[PDB]
Amino acid sequence: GVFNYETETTSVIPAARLFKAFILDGDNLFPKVAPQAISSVENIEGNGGPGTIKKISFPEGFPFKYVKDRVDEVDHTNFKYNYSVIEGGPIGDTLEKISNEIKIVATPDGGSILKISNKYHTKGDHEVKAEQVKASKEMGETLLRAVESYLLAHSDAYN
Ligand SMILES: C[C@H]1CS[C@H]2C(=O)c3cnccc3C(=O)[C@H]2C[C@H]1C(=O)O
Repeated sequence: GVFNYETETTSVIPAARLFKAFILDGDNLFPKVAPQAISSVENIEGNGGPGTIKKISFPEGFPFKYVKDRVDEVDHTNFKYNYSVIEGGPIGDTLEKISNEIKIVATPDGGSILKISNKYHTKGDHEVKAEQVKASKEMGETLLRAVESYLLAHSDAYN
């Protein structure tokens, strides 16, 4: 099956700045600002364009050791990022991949919202494991909030 889980996260950070930092520079920021969520991010192949593979490692204790993610598309002006989880972590058993689409939109007050869709490709009619759905929500919050906090503490970053 293909099962879609969506999130709408409100952020006080303006959209262009948040896209530049959180989406396009998380390989740097995530291990820096959220080491208790992500221990390292390593480029595996590619230069950041479509088809680029990276390895995200998690600190010891988490159920998973790593995932490999693939960049699908980046739309720099519309603040849209498409990427897939293709190996490691939850990939195995009845789950083949997670296809993700993130879009950051400005809000009237000058902040932003992140529209997040995670589409899980599972075997047949097998559902996504509830623990995965939960862990994904937790990770997204930890990472976004940590980058937000960094941006608010460092006004000269990503202007
Ligand atoms: C670097 C790796 C980190 S995990 C993940 C993540 O949890 C997340 C959650 N909510 C919105 C956006 C995102 C992410 O941009 C991605 C980034 C992901 C990747 O680019 O391959």
